[PDB]
Amino acid sequence: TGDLINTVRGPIPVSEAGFTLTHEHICGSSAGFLRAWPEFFGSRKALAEKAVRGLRHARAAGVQTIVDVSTFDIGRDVRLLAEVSRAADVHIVAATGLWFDPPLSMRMRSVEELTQFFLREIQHGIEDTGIRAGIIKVATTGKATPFQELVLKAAARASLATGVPVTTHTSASQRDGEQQAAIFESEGLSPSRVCIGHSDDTDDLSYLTGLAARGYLVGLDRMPYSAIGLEGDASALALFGTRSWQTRALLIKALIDRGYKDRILVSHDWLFGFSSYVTNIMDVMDRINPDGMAFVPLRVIPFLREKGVPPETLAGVTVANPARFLSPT
Ligand SMILES: CCOP(=O)(O)OCC
Ligand SMILES: [Co+2]
Ligand SMILES: [Fe+2]
Repeated sequence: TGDLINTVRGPIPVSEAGFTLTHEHICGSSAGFLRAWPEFFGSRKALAEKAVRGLRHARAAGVQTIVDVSTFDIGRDVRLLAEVSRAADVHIVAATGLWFDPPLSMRMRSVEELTQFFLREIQHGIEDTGIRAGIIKVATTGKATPFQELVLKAAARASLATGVPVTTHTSASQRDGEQQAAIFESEGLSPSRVCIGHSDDTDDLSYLTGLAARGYLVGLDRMPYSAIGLEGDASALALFGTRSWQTRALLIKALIDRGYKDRILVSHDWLFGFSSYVTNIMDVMDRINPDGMAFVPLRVIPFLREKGVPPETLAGVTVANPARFLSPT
């Protein structure tokens, strides 16, 4: 009791986050896009109503908090998050940092200047809203570009100044987490402040337990992603992959059986609109997983319990681990 985390409706006690999905999106977009072209999504209103329905579904399934890891360059719209959060009655933590689509006004910046940007969003507020970020989001897709190295150092420095954790996009098959960890540690950032994300996109347990052993959180955060049955759709296939959700969920069990229950975070990487990909991708997605952000509580948790993972363990994963991660430290 007494430890606080920032949400888009203001500060909440850590102990009130409850069942928390630590890597999700309301809308996967680009900076300025929802302002310039809202009809792409039907309308902003159609978008918000879809999002509220989704989050109410997740809520009815026991989800109390999502961490929306949309950065600036994912076109994060913190006013939109606040509105859907209020209407659905689900807590949303917003993000600072940069994903892998930074425009030139960011790409030209120094590590110092990025640190000041990330600190602004955490300590002052995003835009003119006063809504403060409660997590820093970074990305690589393979070996870090030169600019990506600065982003990761700036994320570490902002995290050390504020205690707010860092979470990452990886290309899991290329084992990005190992270079991310090296860079974070060169800045003196504690591995317990760091989640290495999209780690369920691989079945390489040597890679995963190696990170877990060093104290990193391992984000198994793309649960409902499977393109099985969708072989004739090259865009669906490249994005969702050819492994089933049961295969992804088996990784959670594998890490628990190897003693790493406290190093796991689970999520969907779901969204309610998606302009940064092919047109109509959202129809394909909703067909594959009509449960949205309830898929984890409805399908994954009972699959684990039936594999014999104890209720306490499953609570520790979905409640205690996010609370410990999000708590400024
Ligand atoms: C907004 C899209 O972000 P991502 O987590 O990189 O991938 C979503 C499939
Ligand atoms: Co990602
Ligand atoms: Fe994501």
